[PDB]
Amino acid sequence: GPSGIVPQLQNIVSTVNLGCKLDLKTIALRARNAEYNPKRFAAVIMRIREPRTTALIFSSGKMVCTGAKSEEQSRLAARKYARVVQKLGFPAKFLDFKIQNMVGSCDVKFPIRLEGLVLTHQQFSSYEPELFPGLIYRMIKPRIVLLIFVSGKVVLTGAKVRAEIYEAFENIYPILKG
Amino acid sequence: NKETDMFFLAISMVGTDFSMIGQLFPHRARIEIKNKFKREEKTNGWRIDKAFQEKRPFDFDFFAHLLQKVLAEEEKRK
Repeated sequence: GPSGIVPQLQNIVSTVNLGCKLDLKTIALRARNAEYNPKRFAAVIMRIREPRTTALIFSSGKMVCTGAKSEEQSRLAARKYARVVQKLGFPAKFLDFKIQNMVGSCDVKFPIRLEGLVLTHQQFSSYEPELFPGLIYRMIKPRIVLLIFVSGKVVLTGAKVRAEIYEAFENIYPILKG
Repeated sequence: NKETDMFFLAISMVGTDFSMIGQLFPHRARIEIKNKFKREEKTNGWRIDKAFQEKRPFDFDFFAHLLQKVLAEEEKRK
């Protein structure tokens, strides 16, 4: 059963099709929180303190949002950005909302002897200590990528829903214990 | 402290456009502005909100001049 510790989501990624043409320079000019820098990259970035997130707007009618803790919060942040864009004078719409990625982390509160794990799971558990302290493990059900550390913490990424993170954690836990 | 007041007055003047921020200061990169925001928000979210509300007239020469003067003053007095 669980050790009483539930994985905690740390970032959520979502995007929408705005459905209208936009001008990067106009948005940069008319918005307080907009940042624009075509000499480096041709896109406008966006920031709001609630939900705490960073987003980008593109002239093609696209938006990406990240930094939220939950998928509903990322959708709220994205809709706030769409509201700002609409009130800036652009006929934007909230079309084709999708969640791309979300990151979670957890802990087991015991030391991890990584050498045994790499010696029993080398096929998928990529361990290399030199360049990077943490172990890297990719597993299939679902298609998640994991990072593992000696202190007992774990980082999980590549999921779309929190159920995937929970399932992956529950599957790995017996392997972590032994 | 005075440099903190400068980020606050800048972002009041122009908003949270870290690229233009880092350009106007002489040796502060955008990453430094981001790190400073990430440090200060917890205690100065109120000041960030006030600055967002404080849409101060952003003049090029006025701000460049007051910058140069107060940097010189701080360097001399520090």
